[PDB]
Amino acid sequence: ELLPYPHQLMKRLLNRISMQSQLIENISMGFLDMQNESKLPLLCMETELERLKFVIRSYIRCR
Amino acid sequence: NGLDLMSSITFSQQDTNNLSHQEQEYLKEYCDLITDLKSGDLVDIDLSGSLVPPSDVFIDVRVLKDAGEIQTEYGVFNLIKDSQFFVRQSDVERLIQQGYLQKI
Amino acid sequence: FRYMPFSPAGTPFGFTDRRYLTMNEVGYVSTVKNSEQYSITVSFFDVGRFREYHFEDLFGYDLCFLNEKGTLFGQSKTGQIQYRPHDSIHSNWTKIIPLQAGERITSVAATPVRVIVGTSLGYFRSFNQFGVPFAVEKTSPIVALTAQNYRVFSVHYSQFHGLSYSLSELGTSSKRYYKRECPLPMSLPNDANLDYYNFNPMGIKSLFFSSYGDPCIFGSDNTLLLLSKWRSPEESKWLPILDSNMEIWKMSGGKETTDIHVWPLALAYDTLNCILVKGKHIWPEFPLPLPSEMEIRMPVFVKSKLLEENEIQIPVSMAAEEEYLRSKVLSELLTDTLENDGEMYGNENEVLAALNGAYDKALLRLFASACSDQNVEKALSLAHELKQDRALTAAVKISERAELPSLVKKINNIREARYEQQLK
Amino acid sequence: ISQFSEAYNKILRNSSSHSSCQLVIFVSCLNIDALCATKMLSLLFKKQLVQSQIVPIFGYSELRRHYSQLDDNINSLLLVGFGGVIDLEAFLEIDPQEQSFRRDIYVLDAHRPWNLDNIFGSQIIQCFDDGTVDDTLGEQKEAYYKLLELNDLSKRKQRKKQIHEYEGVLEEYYSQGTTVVNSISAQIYSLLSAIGETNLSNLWLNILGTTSLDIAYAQVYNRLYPLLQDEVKRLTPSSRNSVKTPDTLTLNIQPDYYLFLLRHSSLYDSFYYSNYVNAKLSLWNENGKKRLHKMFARMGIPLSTAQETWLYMDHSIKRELGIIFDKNLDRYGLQDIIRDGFVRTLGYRGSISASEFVEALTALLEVGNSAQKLTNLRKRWVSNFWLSWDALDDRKVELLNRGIQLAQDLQRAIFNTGVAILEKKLIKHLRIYRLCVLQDGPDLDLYRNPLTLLRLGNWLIECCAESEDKQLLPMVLASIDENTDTYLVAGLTPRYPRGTKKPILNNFSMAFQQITAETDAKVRIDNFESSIIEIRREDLSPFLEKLTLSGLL
Amino acid sequence: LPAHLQQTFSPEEIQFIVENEPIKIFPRITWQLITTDDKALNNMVAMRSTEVVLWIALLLKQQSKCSIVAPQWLTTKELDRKIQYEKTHPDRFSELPWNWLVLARILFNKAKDDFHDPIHELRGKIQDLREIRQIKVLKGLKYLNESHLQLDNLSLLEINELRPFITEIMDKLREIHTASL
Repeated sequence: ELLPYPHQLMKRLLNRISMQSQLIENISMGFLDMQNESKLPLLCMETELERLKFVIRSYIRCR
Repeated sequence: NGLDLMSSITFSQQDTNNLSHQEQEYLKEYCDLITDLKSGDLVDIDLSGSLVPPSDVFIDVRVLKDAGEIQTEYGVFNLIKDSQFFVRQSDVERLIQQGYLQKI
Repeated sequence: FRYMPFSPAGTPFGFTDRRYLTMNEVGYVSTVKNSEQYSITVSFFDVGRFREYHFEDLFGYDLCFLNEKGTLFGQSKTGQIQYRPHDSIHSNWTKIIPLQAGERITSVAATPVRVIVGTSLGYFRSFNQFGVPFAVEKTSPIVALTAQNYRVFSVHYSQFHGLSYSLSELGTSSKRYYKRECPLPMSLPNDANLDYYNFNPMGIKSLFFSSYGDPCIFGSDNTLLLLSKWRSPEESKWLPILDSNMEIWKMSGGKETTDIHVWPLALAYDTLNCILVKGKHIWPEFPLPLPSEMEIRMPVFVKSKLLEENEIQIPVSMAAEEEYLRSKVLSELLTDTLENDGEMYGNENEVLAALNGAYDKALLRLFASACSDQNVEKALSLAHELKQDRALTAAVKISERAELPSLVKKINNIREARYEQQLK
Repeated sequence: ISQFSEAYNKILRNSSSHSSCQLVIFVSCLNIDALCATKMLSLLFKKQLVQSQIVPIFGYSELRRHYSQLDDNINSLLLVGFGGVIDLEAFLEIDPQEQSFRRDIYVLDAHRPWNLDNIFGSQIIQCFDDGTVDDTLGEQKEAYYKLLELNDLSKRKQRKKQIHEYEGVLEEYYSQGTTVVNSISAQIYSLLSAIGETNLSNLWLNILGTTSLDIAYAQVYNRLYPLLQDEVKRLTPSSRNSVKTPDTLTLNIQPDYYLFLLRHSSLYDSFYYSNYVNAKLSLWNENGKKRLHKMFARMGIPLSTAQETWLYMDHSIKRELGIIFDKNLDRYGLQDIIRDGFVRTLGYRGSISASEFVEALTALLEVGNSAQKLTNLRKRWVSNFWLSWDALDDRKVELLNRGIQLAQDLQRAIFNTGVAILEKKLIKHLRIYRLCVLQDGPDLDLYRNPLTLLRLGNWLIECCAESEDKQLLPMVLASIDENTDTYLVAGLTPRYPRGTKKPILNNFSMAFQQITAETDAKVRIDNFESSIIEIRREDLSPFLEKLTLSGLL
Repeated sequence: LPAHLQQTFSPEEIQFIVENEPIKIFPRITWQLITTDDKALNNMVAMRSTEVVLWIALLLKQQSKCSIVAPQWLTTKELDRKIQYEKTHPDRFSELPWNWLVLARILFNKAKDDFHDPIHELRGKIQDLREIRQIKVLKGLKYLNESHLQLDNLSLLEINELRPFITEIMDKLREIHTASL
């Protein structure tokens, strides 16, 4: 049977998934303008948000 | 539910596409309702596909049976006929379900 | 005595046609023999930092040393040397070292600003990074070399007296000597084992410098020796902070095999890097072994007492004595390093705070055992070794629980004496 | 001028972003060595983590419709062996735009005639000039160098003749036949060794491409007999056998034969291509179909233990041929059989050498599938190319044998008609060459794709590989399957019976410029390799009349 | 609306909950990681352990600038003592690493050519232990009571494999027991 939707924590991180998407939004663009080096810190940040974004994608569909 | 020219639910079972044409208004009332569920989310989360979890970040993909220029967003990939790619992960999800790229 | 060519962390040929020329924290250099020449292949652990390369050996070099800027090669028979930098900006240079009748080059060394070449007759020829000679010195015959930055550390061994070591610094003004041929306490040795003894007459497996400025040596006796306080000759002594036999015995369960040796690679502030070699030979061959890390342990145990109390396990009470000896040596060296050289990584204060807390905590376990056996006098001497002021407060509570009111007042006299000295 | 480590780091920083900064490489499918060079370059770009785009192009006229129409911010174009002869900068206009230019291609041309503009006067064409040719026409330091800038009535008159003196040395040059002097396997593998990446798969890969040129030339890989030897010893994985390891891909050496694909199978269909070897001696059918029956049916060839006898205890018989042909050595002296060769294994799954391995790649590239038919013919060869490129994994096993069983009928197909055109006796030595026109036979469909045609010539150049102590000239064939008489006519090379002293490359491409320059009356050079052109039916007869008098050798 | 695999997990996400556990590495390289669960370090020092999450280290191995240490029970001299405590105990399984089967399969793709002689030994010493578990599971389900079971030490994988049938047999027999009264 259905369980109570814990809305309080969800919106608390739903702000967070907006923020780091905007954090990488500028800092890539700052890396393009400084390009006339390290390709580590971009790729990890790109995959980490969407994996958490993947989890709630299933989580609301089963509702 | 809308990934590439949604309202073309044509070229699809014409002998029963008049059958479910009485059900199309039922069908499109899912489709209209599924649009506002895509927009009524306060942030942009995909609800169109991508159900299998991702594993890696670099995937070799080949193409066939397709032509033209598509993918105006996220950088144009310039799809020529029968020519493979080697790209990142999140881009091809809207094209594999579209059915243009073929093999992972 | 026969003067054999020595190399840092080198392995002999054995029954094969390939061996390791040198081995360090940067990587390893090996050679492969073919039909008409030799082939030098250089592989690294950090593939992402430097570019792996290889070349054919037409001259037949048998000596090699590796540092963070280049690779130096040397021929013991013809005296021809060659330095190859990893960058394409610097050009290669070749020069022939003059050698007399019966003279063979035994050990080489390289730094980015100076080149050190040692021979069997004791000729000390030093070059710069371009090949220009500076001075020619006549000293004792050098059999082993190691260097980090400026320092030159040579092990000397003559025909009659032998077994000595020197320590120097190649400064901008003049060459300064800190030690002038002091005796080495390394133990000499009294088929894999037979063939290794001929190629390596002194049994020196490997030698390198630590990351905190102290010279380390690893002889045939498998005891890690640490030279502490090398800047002052009044308090310079060797410290055996690690014993091989004790570490293998405790981790395995309480047994002791023969085919599992410990080859040293590097020491970077917490553990000794090693390669687990399993087999009959004491030297590794070609598979790619994974690097392991062994926790540092003081060799203080009994053998009959461990069998009666039973991977072999050590109890609480017995481990408090070993923890006290390990923490006392490490805290003294870390304190003198920061007050003279400063920080190197930026996190030395958190390591020092955690080490000093575990030092006072381990002493309280021995302090509690002395109160249980009614030895009030032994408990008095243990209270003076505490450093932190909060440890003295905890000693009062252990004394009151053990019903010793006279021991309580003795702790307070130590507290009043330290406060008076602090205000002077 | 291009040091090998430098271009790699230079092309690294130019496109290493996580966007559409896409560098794209081009490759022909009409050559086997063209493939294997590219495959090893791709995988290191994977582990150097860069985005890419690979497109094959089969036709030289197709290059405009694949590049010059679809470009947005491609700064780094890459290409494998296309423009050693025709200048692409005249073929494709690129105006100078933004000295430190905005888009720079490289080139990996493997051919002998070069183009002076492409090395000297380089501004977008950064060619691979390192220690390849140190004598890049070393007399050129005053010919074009005075052609660039070009009482004076007697002084300039001499100066025009010096230009005319420079004109002749640019006239005899740019008038040579072509080959490949050094394989593209040789260059990039040497480049990676300057970087220093140790994988035996690379060492398995680079030797494949140079093995492909064993049937086109001789002394090119005869220089590489040391460079095969040192690397397999310097990259020694093991001194012991260290047996029963399913992995680790051990590398060895074992002798092997011109009689081919034996370790895969068929000492049965060896009987045909043993007679190929006797076609190298003095016959094609007659004496051999007696003569083979001293050396072969000595053992009846079984059904079950022939999985074991011509797999395993043929080592008693390879020894026996080894102790047969040692006494056929001072007496027969025919040294087309014993060869050093190279082999590999997989731990299990049989021993597979590289001699037969290039054979499967050729046939599997062939089969395995107005102006409306050529489009649906050109879409085939790109597609069936693609299923050969992924043949270099372990993941293809039960498709690997598919080409194998395909190969041992295609030769049985090609020999079925070669014996016909001999017995028809339609080879005519007119004066210079010999001409043969396969007007019509059976099974004409397997002659559209040109990779079979060089093999048919490779069988046909060896029927005339007897003594022939005058007129060592190869042939020109003719065949037609499709409408309007397309006629993919081609030329061959003369051959040596293992005695190249004379400089025999080709004379036809010099004449191929001539006939194409005359009237433009439906002649085509749209196919890539210059050794193949097309002709019309009413033009092949005035073709030869222009050729029997124009003696340009 | 999946409508395909709803009552259980598919086998592609059971690895997804285990990849988010940390292990130890041997680093090599020198801002860096701001990944909301990061612990980015400074210029990192080799020859030392660090609890690092798994999935970033696999990505760190494709660019090949680090190395992995195996966990402490992944030697052949350790697994043998597991096979004796079970062969004397047919009642249940004794001692379990709890995620062992999915842990090895990730560890056999450029995480195997690092360790000291594990080929022709380790796959020997694992695939035996898979069936010995599942031989034990066949005797257990024959002993099925009503509404009370004893599974003490099971991997997550068999739990994803016993699952979609063990429900509806005992559920369908739950009807005939309960609807009888």
